[PDB]
Amino acid sequence: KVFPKINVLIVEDNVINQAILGSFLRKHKISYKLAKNGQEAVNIWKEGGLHLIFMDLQLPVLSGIEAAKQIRDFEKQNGIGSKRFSQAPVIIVALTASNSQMDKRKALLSGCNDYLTKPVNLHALSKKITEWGCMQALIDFDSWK
Amino acid sequence: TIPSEIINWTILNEIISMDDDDSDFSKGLIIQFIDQAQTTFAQMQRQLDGEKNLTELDNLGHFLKGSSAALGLQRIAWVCERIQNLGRKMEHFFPNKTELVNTLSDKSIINGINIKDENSIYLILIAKALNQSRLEFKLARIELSKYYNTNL
Repeated sequence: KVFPKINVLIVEDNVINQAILGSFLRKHKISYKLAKNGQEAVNIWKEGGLHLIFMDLQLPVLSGIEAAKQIRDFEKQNGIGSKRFSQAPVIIVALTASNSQMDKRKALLSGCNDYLTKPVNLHALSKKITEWGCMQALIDFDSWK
Repeated sequence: TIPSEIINWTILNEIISMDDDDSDFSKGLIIQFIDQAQTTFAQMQRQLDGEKNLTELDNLGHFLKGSSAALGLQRIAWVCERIQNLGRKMEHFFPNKTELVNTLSDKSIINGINIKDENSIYLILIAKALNQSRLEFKLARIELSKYYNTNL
């Protein structure tokens, strides 16, 4: 199938988990960066260009929850949410521990758009990239359809 | 309960499905995991015989669980979760080896030999579970060696 040309950031505390998700993005020619913890994810996001972030909630230095809240707060300060083109907010897909509603609300209340349970399913990882990425690359693309 | 199979091929086959372009990519991850599990086991053993920090044993079990689960190594990730909860004082019993090796669907596998304070009870369970991790780690290496047709 056709994948959108978006920039992705995957944030996990294990290099083996980073190589698995990175292999899928590399196979489909998706530009991406790697982050070790939440503080790196915030710093990498400040560099701009990101469209979709797959971030684990539990991270060594700064948790993915606080990193997501820190990104959403920085977006509001810069007016994110013609004189200057409207920069769309970055999509954040949380990597949760289980499929419980508590793990889901903790991600939604922290500013994440979606959620994926660990271990990350590569087929589910693909569907999240097309559902969210194609809405940022195409106009009026209804992924809920 | 601990899974009956050593390898969850549903998770691992989609990783092997990416070996078409990057040849021997999944084998590289397995080799990279063996080095990570041996290092993680040594760091767990270093804390049991040395300075005891249940929060670190909690984090060491969490670290190896995320990689072993993503590679389909269910039983290794299951014991890592047990060590994870034992360090958090959430569990108070870890079954013996003979009880855990009886859960294997195919029983032709086990044809070899298996080698005070407020935290003393849990450290024994973690030391007992870390040794169970060594058996599950060896069984996974034997199972993955047969698939890849290479020694480990």
